[PDB]
Amino acid sequence: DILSSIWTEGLLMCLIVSALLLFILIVALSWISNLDITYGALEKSTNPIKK
Amino acid sequence: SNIYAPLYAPFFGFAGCAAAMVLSCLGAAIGTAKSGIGIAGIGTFKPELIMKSLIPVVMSGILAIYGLVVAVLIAGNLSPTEDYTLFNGFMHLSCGLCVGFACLSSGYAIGMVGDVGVRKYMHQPRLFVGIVLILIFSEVLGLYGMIVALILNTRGS
Amino acid sequence: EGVYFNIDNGFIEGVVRGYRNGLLSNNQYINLTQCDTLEDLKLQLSSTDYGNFLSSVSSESLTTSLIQEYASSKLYHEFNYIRDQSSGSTRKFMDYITYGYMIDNVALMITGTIHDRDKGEILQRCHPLGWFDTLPTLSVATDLESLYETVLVDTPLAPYFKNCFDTAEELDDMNIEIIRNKLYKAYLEDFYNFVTEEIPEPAKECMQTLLGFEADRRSINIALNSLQSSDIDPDLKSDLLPNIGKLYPLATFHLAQAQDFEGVRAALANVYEYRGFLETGNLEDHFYQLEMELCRDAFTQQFAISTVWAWMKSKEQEVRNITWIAECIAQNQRERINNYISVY
Amino acid sequence: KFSFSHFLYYLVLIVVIVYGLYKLFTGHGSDINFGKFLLRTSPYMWANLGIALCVGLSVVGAAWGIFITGSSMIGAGVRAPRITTKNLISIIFCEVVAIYGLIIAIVFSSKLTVATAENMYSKSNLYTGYSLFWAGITVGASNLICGIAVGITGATAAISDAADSALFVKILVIEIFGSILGLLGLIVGLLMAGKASEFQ
Amino acid sequence: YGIAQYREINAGLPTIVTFPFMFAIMFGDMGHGFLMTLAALSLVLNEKKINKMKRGEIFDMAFTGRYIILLMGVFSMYTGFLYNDIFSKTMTIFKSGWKWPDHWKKGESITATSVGTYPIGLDWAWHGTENALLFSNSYKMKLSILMGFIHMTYSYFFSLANHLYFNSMIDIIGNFIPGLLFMQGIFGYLSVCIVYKWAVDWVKDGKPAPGLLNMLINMFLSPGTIDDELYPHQAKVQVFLLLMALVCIPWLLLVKPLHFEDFGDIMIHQVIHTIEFCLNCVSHTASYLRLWALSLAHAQLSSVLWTMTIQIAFGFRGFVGVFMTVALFAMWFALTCAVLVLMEGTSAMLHSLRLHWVESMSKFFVGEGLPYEPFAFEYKDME
Amino acid sequence: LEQILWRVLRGNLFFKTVEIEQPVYDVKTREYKHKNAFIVFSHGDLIIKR
Amino acid sequence: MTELCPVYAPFFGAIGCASAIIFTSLGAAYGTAKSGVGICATCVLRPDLLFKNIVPVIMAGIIAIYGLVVSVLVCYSLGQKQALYTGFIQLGAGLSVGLSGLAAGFAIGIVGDAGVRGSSQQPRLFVGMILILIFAEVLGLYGLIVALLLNSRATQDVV
Amino acid sequence: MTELCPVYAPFFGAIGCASAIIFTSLGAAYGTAKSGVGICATCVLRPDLLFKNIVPVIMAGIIAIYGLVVSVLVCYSLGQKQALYTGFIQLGAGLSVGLSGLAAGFAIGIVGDAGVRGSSQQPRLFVGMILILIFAEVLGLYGLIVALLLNSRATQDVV
Amino acid sequence: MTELCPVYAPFFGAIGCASAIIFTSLGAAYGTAKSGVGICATCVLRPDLLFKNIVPVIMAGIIAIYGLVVSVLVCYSLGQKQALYTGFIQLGAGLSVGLSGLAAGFAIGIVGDAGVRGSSQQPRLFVGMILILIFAEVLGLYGLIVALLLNSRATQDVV
Amino acid sequence: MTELCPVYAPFFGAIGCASAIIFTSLGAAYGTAKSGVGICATCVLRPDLLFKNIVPVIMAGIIAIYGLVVSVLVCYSLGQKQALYTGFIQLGAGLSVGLSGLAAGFAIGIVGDAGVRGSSQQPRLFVGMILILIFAEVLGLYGLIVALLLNSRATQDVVC
Amino acid sequence: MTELCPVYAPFFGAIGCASAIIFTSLGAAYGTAKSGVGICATCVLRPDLLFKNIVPVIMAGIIAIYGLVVSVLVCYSLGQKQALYTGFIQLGAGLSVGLSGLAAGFAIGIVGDAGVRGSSQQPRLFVGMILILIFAEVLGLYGLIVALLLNSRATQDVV
Repeated sequence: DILSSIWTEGLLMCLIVSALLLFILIVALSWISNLDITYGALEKSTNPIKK
Repeated sequence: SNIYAPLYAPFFGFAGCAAAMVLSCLGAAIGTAKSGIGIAGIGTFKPELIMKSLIPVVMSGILAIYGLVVAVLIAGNLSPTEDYTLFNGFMHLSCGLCVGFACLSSGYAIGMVGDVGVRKYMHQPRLFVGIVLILIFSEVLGLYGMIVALILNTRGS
Repeated sequence: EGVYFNIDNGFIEGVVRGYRNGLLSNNQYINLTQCDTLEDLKLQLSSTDYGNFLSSVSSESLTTSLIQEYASSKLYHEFNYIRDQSSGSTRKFMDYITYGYMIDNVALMITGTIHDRDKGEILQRCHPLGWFDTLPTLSVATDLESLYETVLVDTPLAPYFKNCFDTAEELDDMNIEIIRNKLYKAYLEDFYNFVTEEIPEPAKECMQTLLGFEADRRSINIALNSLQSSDIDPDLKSDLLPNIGKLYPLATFHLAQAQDFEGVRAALANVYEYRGFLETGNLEDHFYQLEMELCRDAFTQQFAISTVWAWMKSKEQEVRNITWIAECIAQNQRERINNYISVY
Repeated sequence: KFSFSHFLYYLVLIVVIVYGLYKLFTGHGSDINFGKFLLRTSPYMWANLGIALCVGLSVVGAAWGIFITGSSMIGAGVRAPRITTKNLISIIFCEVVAIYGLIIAIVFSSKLTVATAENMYSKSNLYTGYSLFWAGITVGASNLICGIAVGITGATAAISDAADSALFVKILVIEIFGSILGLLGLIVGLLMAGKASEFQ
Repeated sequence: YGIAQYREINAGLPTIVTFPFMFAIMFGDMGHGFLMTLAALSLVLNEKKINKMKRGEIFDMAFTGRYIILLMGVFSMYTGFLYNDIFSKTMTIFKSGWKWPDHWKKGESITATSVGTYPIGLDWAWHGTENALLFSNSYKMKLSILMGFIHMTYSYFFSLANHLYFNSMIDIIGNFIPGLLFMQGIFGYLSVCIVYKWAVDWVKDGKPAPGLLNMLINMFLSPGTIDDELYPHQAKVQVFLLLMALVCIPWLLLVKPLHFEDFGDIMIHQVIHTIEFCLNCVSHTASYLRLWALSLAHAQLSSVLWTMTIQIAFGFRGFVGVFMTVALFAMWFALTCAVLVLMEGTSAMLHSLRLHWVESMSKFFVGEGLPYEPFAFEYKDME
Repeated sequence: LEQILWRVLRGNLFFKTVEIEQPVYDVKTREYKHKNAFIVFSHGDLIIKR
Repeated sequence: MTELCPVYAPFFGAIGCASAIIFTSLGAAYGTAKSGVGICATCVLRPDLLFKNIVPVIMAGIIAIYGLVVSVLVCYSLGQKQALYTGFIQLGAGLSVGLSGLAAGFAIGIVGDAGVRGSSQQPRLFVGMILILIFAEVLGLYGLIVALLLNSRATQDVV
Repeated sequence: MTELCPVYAPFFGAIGCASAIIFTSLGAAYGTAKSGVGICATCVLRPDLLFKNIVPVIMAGIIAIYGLVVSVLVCYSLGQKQALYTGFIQLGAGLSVGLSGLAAGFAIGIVGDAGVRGSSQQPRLFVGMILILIFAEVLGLYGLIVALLLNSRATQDVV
Repeated sequence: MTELCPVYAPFFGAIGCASAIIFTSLGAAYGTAKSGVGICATCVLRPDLLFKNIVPVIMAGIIAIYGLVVSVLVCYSLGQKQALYTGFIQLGAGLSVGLSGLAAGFAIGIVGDAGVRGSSQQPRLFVGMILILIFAEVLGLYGLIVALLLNSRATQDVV
Repeated sequence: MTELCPVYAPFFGAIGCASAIIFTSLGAAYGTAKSGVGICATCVLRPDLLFKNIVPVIMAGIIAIYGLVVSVLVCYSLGQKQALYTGFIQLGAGLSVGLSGLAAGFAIGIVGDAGVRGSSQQPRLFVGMILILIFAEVLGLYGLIVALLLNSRATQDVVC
Repeated sequence: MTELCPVYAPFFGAIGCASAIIFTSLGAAYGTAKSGVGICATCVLRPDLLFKNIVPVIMAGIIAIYGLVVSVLVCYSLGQKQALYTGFIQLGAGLSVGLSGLAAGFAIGIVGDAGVRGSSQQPRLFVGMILILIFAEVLGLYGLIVALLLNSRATQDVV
């Protein structure tokens, strides 16, 4: 009437909710690794022909 | 409890309705949305043709209507007060996954071809009867998912 | 699909569509057509989104030079505004658009060597968008291997100089014309490679078509130019023609053995997709017309980043119409006023 | 490898096949059972995250969608300031999708009560345990893809409103018909869980 | 949102009272409204010299809306007296309340009965227990549904104010009444259900209290099988109501383009409108749970801020503590006046703006028009 | 300016720089623009001309 | 239950008819997708070529009913008391015609795209166009005849 | 241990209060990230725009306050001898407010970023972007109020 | 069932038979894919080279029916009470001709377009082209000739 | 062991004390990394600013010592005979301040880089620039104040 | 039956006869794939040198038949009640010559096309080009020497 005690214990359902919580974690860390800083605004050149 | 009727049958039964619904709505979404990309693209050029341009999206939304009536039919056949077999429990997942991918594929095809169909429709008037013809062969792929599923639902009850 | 586009390029593609529908309509030029003088050309042009840019220009001193200059100027500040906000894929893409031009800058600069013309005004006559910060190239003693160290190592033109150094002492007008077409060839190989490996999906094929055309436009134009005044080898001709256009991977070799205009109509015969040189006084009219109807299709993709590359070439096409209008008015050339070309 | 991600999928796949096959040859098809797993586990944990995930990523759909159409709204707002208040209705069809996920959660919370030590694994509360789970991923993911769709169509509506403002009333038709499948995902949620009882 | 057209019902006279009062539900504290009114009262009395003075960038919207803040604080002060919330603390004013049992033990199940009902708003008895949060939000969501539906019908009842004035009795009376009995048919019954079950005593007269919203969905799903027994003649009127709403859905789209005949414009124009309007009622009536949720979030967020900041320093300490009270109050009042007032204020004022826009203007505004915009000669210099 | 001048002299250069405090406007940029004084050394006749 | 007939046996039957459609439907849709973009592109110039070019779309449709006619047939073979042997070979028949349909679906689509734009310049290409495309379509016939051969072996001599 | 109260019941509570902050704190960071880089980008030309364009990073900061106050409440509900019923509702509260917060955090980031660079060109729209961006808060607050409604069920019937 | 012929034995036979068709079809389809688009590209210049250039998709057809002949042959061998020894070695025959047929499918496809475009310029090429295709196709027949030996070992020995 | 306090309980406690410092140190590394390239790029043309605009780099260290002061404090709660309830809270305490800690590391990382370049062109930005990153730096202080509440509860309530 | 010869022993053998071919055939197909692009590219200019340039392609057939000669030889070792010891080495023989052909097939593929492109410009190259790919081919023969030697280890001293 019981599952196997080593890996198949009722703690398995305690393991899956940490896996789901890590799933939406590591997909979210992809976004914070993704972004760029758009350097073009930050420094401005001489550009003798325009001004 | 009977041997043929275990207690975890509501899992697979409710797996079916879930898979039948949202995968249908996924096909219905991108079927509509990718066409609207093409619709609003040439709206800037030609204001007039839009009254003929809503035919890809109304044929896209009917897949969700297929996905709904297959989901509303199989639900309501499930209650705690009666015990239903695992044999009937698996087939709702079968019925669920059948419609769900079928009109997803229908959604994909009329999504992309409905995009490009009204895209260069501004140039010629007469290709309309051609592009609406191939949408009918493209839409019935989701109709083929239902017509077996209704047969698959009436088994085992 | 088109879901992950608006993480970065959302605002930029949003604002460029704003710059799109401010271009001149087909009846717009007809309103400009009837203008008798330049203040008539000034005030009636202010009805569009351009206007108030001709404020503080002058009190009755206007040339086609001044009109072209500011109308170009309001583009380039604004292009540097939309290049200002970009992420890693978009920035180096839009930098490749900039890299596309600045090969014209070095070509024009070395052209000033044999004329011994003034250093101060050659960059004034040159194009401000294509720009690299280190410009000694005219003032130095111009020998290609001595010029090599300045242009290659610092500027991003480093990969584009391969097998390019022949008669490095001379720097003939024809030889500097050789090296730029070699540079264009080496550029378009790279730029096609970029949109192949790294660009989003709906912006691949519209870019590949539109850029491949520009390779083809480059190809047949230099084919005619080599035909008329030059005598070289077919292997020399085959180096100038980029294969990445791919509307004809086969007819480039068939162009190489064409030494006469009957040869080049025969060389472009078997393609049959597009017809230039078909009994037309203005050959470039066919190019610019075909270009705009490509760029017409380019704006019909909504989530493409390829809209801006169409847009730049679109807006520079109308400014030369404006230049054409202002030239015909002041110099009284009435019959060819209606040779302006715009789809929008 | 050439990619660390797709190799991991290939590596996690092959060990499942091998482990599952190893139990098969040694005679133990019983040591791996998906059926016993469903009965041993708590009926709360299915129903509970069903409440949590449904209202959870219905928000994500609304958030991701307004992320799309918000950027396109303010993009063409540089030329025409008239758009943002006139096309403000666009983000409402994106935002009301999250309300649908909310009213799922207030009607599911009434199902959520305590049970005795016995009758945990009776068929009645087991049904309603799995009900709130599958209704949860049903309506939530339905509200997710609705936000995808209505967002990018709402994006198109912004730049198409810059020219030909008479066209704008013709381009909202796909948007209202796009929001239908959001509501259709809603009504099937109450339909499937409505037959379910409370936790006794 | 847009300029009203010529000789049309203006939306200003609703918005004078509505926009602050709809805001007033959204937090509604006596404490926060007092601080809100005080800042606004300093603006109304300083007006004669400060309009001559140069304004900042954020000061522009504030000073031109000096009255829509000041009228707003009065209402929020009223709603605070209804909820009995002064910086997340109750009143203890009237002493009617509930009656507690006389003897118990510490940490025991302790219920209570009423000797009477509290005359104005809630009473103090629902302060402490976390189960009183359950009574609070169950109440406040029904507050949202009740007044907002009346507010929708109040906006929609002013549709006939302009149509009768346009002599449009030929057509739009066939437009109005199908729209009315669709909305007021379904959600009017759902509203009047809530009012009816509050009067009916389900304890003294032993009957099960039926489902709050469970009676809604089985009306559609089942053809008049209730099983909850709210009313004896409930069953007969339910199917009558369900049909007559459903019969108006063809009766709305058919009668207006019918002429004694369509261009193809108007038939499409109605069939987009009536399908929109069908989903509009179920969406925009349910869209008023903004009003409940923001009110629920606010008061509890102030509660824990009272708990975390004050009650640490509020515990007795002799020498450091009288300095700790000075310190943590400066950590208390700085957050709750700068962050919690302004951020939730600027949040909730844009919802009640939205709530007044996308729900009411759909009923008021049938179009747009031209502003009056006359030209004048004024001091205009900008370099 | 330095890295181009190192390549044109092939390593044997002598370079030093002296900074500028309170720098000066001009017509073209109309703006406070920092400067440095530079000194290079060479023996070649046309080299210095280069 | 019986050792020959366990209670989890029709799971392999229910997935067998399920997988028969989903790879066929994704097969047929991808085929008419890439063929569909080809037809509309080549007809924007030289119009009125329609009914000659729909044969890649029509043959994309024919593989779809190949997927349906087998799946509805194995649904008539499903049963609660059925053997665990019968559940396998209908899944074997399910995966056969399904993946071969998706295989041919790739084949129809890419030949359809590059094909029909070629017919605009060369009107003589069309005689080869059906001849190139049926050798993609007979692959879809092959998955059917092996699956219907298996479904005949379903009930035969089964305890 | 016991059938009503096993010993792995506090796991879902400790991870529930953990997830409640860190998912919103990621969103509040990314909300601060793209809006902050936009402010630093656009006001280098225009000084006076600094104080009124700061409102996305102010509104992004509220999302951490939302994730904090729910994480504080479940912390007072923890105990060693704890029901499995009250265990999951703490995790059910935790991820609900959590991933709603980052999703709201993602929205405030981009719409703040596109807002402040748009506000330099058109001075009319900074009223209009605040109108959009307040919707990007409160859907994260929807994840809060569902967590409050689940937290109400905690201490009542613990058994 | 029994230890020598358990009930999971036809699982390896059913998907073993399924593996025969679906890999050789996907091989044939991929072979027809890149070679067929080579046909449509090269025939717009001149029609007459079509019938000389149809030989790869014929060879793609032959490697498909190689997978058919074995799967038709294995279908008569299946049963409920067969050995597990004969269950596995037919899966060996299923994979062998399947993936080898897939291998030539990679071969004939990428050889075909490079062949057919070069055959436009050089009429001397095609005689050498089919001599390339034989060593691609005899590679595919190697899978059948090994799989045909396994099925003779199936029915030979049993309990 | 007992049912309440097993032998595998300090495994969740030990890696929680590790997770407290590691993810904050990664945040402090990333925060110092992109602000470091932010400093060293823009101040070589304008040297005098380096004492002034270094405040992204030092506030990157501030979230690091947040991760330390929890980790040294949860170290005093470890023991062999401890409850699994104590082991779970230390897991929650580490991941709270840890993963929020790197979020502050990512946040003030790019803001420090983007801030210091814009402050070089316009000196009016720096007075406003630090005001942005404070709202990102208090995110790490929130991660501390949650873990501080869990650690106060860990030893007190345990019956065993 | 016994622990020395269980019933799941022929699974390791049946996968050996397959993997002997399918890794070898996929490897050898890649050689004729990339060399086929090489031959078709150069012979449109220089037709005459085609006949001396199939020596990459025919040698890929030689490594292909290496997979057959082991697989038909290891096929004769199978049986109903074989030992599990002799089951293991049949894949061990198979996997060795399997992947080594995939190794050597990559070798003569990549050196093949770049070799024959050089033989177009340099007529004296190919006498030197073929002798190094022999040293790529002897890599493929090494997997055959070890697999034949393990197959001798199979049926002797089994019990």
